[PDB]
Amino acid sequence: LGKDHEILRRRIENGAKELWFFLQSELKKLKNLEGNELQRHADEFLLDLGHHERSIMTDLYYLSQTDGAGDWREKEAKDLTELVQRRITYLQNPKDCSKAKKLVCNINKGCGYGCQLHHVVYCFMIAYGTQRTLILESQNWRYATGGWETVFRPVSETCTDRSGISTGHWSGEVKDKNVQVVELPIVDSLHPRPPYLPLAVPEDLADRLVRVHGDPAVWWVSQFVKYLIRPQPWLEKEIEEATKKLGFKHPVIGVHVRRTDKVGTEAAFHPIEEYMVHVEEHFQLLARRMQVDKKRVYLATDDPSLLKEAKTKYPNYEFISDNSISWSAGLHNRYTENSLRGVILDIHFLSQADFLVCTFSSQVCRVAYEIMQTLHPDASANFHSLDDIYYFGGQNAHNQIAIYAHQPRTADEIPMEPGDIIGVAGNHWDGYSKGVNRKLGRTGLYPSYKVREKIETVKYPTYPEAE
Amino acid sequence: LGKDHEILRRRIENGAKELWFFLQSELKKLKNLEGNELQRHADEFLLDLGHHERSIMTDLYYLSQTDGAGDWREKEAKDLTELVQRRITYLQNPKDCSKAKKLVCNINKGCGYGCQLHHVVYCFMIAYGTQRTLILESQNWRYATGGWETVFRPVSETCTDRSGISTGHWSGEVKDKNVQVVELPIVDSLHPRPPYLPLAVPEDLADRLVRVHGDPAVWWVSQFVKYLIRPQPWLEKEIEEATKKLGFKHPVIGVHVRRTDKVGTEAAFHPIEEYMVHVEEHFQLLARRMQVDKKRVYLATDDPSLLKEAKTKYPNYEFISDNSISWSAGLHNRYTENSLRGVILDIHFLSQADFLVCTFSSQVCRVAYEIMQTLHPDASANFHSLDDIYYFGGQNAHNQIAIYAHQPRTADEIPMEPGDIIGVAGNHWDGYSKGVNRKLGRTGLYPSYKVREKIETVKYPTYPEAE
Ligand SMILES: CC(=O)N[C@@H]1[C@@H](O)[C@H](O[C@@H]2O[C@H](CO[C@H]3O[C@H](CO)[C@@H](O)[C@H](O)[C@@H]3O)[C@@H](O)[C@H](O[C@H]3O[C@H](CO)[C@@H](O)[C@H](O)[C@@H]3O[C@@H]3O[C@H](CO)[C@@H](O)[C@H](O)[C@H]3NC(C)=O)[C@@H]2O)[C@@H](CO)O[C@H]1O
Ligand SMILES: Nc1nc2c(ncn2[C@@H]2O[C@H](COP(=O)(O)OP(=O)(O)O)[C@@H](O)[C@H]2O)c(=O)[nH]1
Ligand SMILES: Nc1nc2c(ncn2[C@@H]2O[C@H](COP(=O)(O)OP(=O)(O)O)[C@@H](O)[C@H]2O)c(=O)[nH]1
Repeated sequence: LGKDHEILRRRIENGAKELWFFLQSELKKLKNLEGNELQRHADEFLLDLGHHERSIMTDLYYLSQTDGAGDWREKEAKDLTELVQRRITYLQNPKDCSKAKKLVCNINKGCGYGCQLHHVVYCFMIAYGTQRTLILESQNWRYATGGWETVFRPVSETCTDRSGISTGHWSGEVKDKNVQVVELPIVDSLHPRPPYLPLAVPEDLADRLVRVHGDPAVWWVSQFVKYLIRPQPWLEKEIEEATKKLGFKHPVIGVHVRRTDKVGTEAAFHPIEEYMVHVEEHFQLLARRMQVDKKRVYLATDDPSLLKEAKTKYPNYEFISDNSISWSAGLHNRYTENSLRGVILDIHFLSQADFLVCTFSSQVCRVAYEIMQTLHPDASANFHSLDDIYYFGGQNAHNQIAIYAHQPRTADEIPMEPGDIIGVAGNHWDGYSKGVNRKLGRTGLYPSYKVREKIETVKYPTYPEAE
Repeated sequence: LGKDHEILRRRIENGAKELWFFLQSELKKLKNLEGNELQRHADEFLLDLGHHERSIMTDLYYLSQTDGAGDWREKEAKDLTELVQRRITYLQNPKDCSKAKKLVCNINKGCGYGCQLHHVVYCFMIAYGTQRTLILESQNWRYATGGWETVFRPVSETCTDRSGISTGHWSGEVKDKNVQVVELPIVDSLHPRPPYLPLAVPEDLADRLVRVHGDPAVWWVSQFVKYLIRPQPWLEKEIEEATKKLGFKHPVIGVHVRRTDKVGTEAAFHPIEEYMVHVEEHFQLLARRMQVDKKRVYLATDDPSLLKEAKTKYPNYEFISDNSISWSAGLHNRYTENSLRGVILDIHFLSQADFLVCTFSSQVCRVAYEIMQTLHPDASANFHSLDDIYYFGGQNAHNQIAIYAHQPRTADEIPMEPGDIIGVAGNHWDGYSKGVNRKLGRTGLYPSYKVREKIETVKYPTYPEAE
């Protein structure tokens, strides 16, 4: 056993104890306070708690690194990426294009870019599970009528032709076993649904993945995103240039303020302070472990009036942003090639950030979060969403398992017994989550710490000839 | 890397987050409450926090065990114990008694048993550091005129004769290099003081000790206590007998309520509820990890009237206590052979307990704490003292090092910069400790989590001839 590992574990153990002493002590005093005097000490209480908590969280990070834990996790996460990408490449490049089995996907989903991109990932996962090579029809793309290869490398190097001796619409893996080319519709109307869907992970990879990653469902998704967004040489250049011109350097926290048409339809308005309290909170955390030259925030928004307001309210923050891209995100100009390349860059610099604050209700932020997973080993915790937790549009039921019994204090809370299956709908970022105890058919609130993630696996193809 | 280790590490990391979310949420609500409504929600808050906190502490225990950590820690602590015990035996048993160098200790220190026993340990440790065999003059012992061998095996099997060609009082290890027999006074008057004192640990053992133990200073002390309290055969039997007769079985929490003459002179009165709130708290922690048939408490006190009061107020508790021993511990009868074996037995069963609640100001509880260290690997945390932190009467200055900067909010608090040496005076068990910033000569309070234990080492004999 490692000496540093033991010293850290004990320091974490003690930090929780001294925190518990501190909580009981100050709360006992708080019960005897009123009005103005109450609020001052309550605020001072929260101030001391923040540092105390971040001190514990810092040691928890150090524990995830000592005695080669960081080095090993980096190596193992590398092999998993290499392994999966190896299989996808093998699958995508058959020797004979005319005789390979193909699954056709059309990009023109009536929605934004992130929603459109996730439809392709959804297509890619099924083709992987069904041992079919992906053919992507991308003409008349609303962001770039030229097609997919306007910005990204083609999904295949040997088989982009869609021909085949038998073609039909999707009817199931078994029924379509003798159809060479299968046309896949969008997931919103898919019938029947196959097992090769989120949030399930490959049977053969689950054990290795959980050992490494804190949310293996996103990593499995991210591997298909990594492959898709292989840039054209000119796109790779534009990224490198924008990086230099914007002064993009670490440490930097990415922020995505989605507004315009999202407000009122799929999400709500969120003031700049709502995002920034978590940025400053995380910057305080980083300062506990490293020298912070400047507090950098890469702002990505479809509200161009925001950047000036952000600079004013936060003078000690260097905001890295391309305000002309924010204008390209406008509604009248959204579906053009220039706006497409703008959001691609915004997502890129968002994913490169050391931390990501946003609303996960927006498809835009979810992509940057997923791409972030391909850049670090187990980057699953490096975010804070203002509303929704992570999901994937069209996923199978996200389920948790109750580990501690809960008795409802109000009618808004549901009771839980250990073993009960809880269908989670989100986290309220206040200690409680909302869901339904499937056992009782009751929907309500419950303590977030009293449940546990139920990881699902699916018997995927392992593509051993890819080695 | 171990799979369970990572799952636990992630759970602990997340559990702290959800606690922080829970804290910020509920505290914001409390700022708008007064009087009865405030205290109701505040007390309900504390209840949720208690369970929430203990869940994290449970995971920390599970983390200290997975992937062979328990087996390895036990083996390494076994080797350390065996090694030290191996070395002590060699020192105490020279072939030629008349020619061996000896350190003579007189047991009749004007104080209680724990203080008297600790005086011998103080004597024993110096004899170890100076490569002298310990000679213990124990006749006219206030507890047993027969001497040390009334209850315990003699410290030596070959050399208990104090004869020697040269004898003199303590003047320092260097000056006494050619004095065969050196008479050691009590630590309260020792001049000059040698380095072989608490809380310093042997140089050659520090690396293995820190890897295993959370407070190696106590473990080093316990090794000399373990050797000393080897029981005479009649005592060894009675120990086994008392176990059966009392129904002593695990799980059990030991409690030591020292009163009578201690109040007003060296400590204060403490109600039974003061002890019992921590028992119930720790039993709830144990209940999270094991089946608890009955809540067992081994009560040890010199107040025999207490057991009735304790049984009354806590009907669902099984109180294991020998009320006649509490009576034998009475003031008029305290210094007799029967009372001696009573406190020896109380200390024994206290050390056997899974947890220890008491006042560390009493020498009695400190012994039970020290003996506990010889029964488990790193049993240093299985306690809660109502007043003093652990100390050893006559120790060199207990020092800590500030690791986080503190700015005084009041005048009662001291400022701290990282690296500052803080001479600690105690822990208030409320988030704050009391001490002196040696750098500034300022004494006051400071957050307990912002400091770190400064471990001290001292070149001690390796005693290779023993292996
Ligand atoms: C050889 C032998 O056994 N000598 C005993 C002698 O040591 C006892 O004195 C007590 O020693 C402890 C420990 O002292 C060490 O650590 C101290 C930390 O400051 C150093 O200053 C010192 O040099 C040693 O390294 C002291 O903590 C005790 O003082 C506490 O209790 C007395 C009352 O008896 C009180 O007046 C003091 O102010 C102090 O109070 C404690 O303070 C802490 C923090 O504020 C509280 O959490 C805790 O509740 C308080 N405890 C109590 C009991 O009030 C002693 O000086 C001596 C015991 O009387 O017996 C000798 O045999
Ligand atoms: N460049 C840029 N474009 C954005 C930003 N926010 C929204 N947009 C545009 O608005 C579209 C929103 O569509 P979508 O990706 O499906 O995600 P949604 O926010 O959940 O509707 C994006 O595709 C962009 O074209 C932003 O921060 N930067
Ligand atoms: N059997 C028994 N004796 C006790 C107990 N508490 C105190 N005594 C007696 O009181 C003495 C106190 O002396 P000492 O060990 O130096 O510790 P201190 O006076 O509490 O600091 C002990 O040695 C016992 O003889 C107890 O709980 N059980």
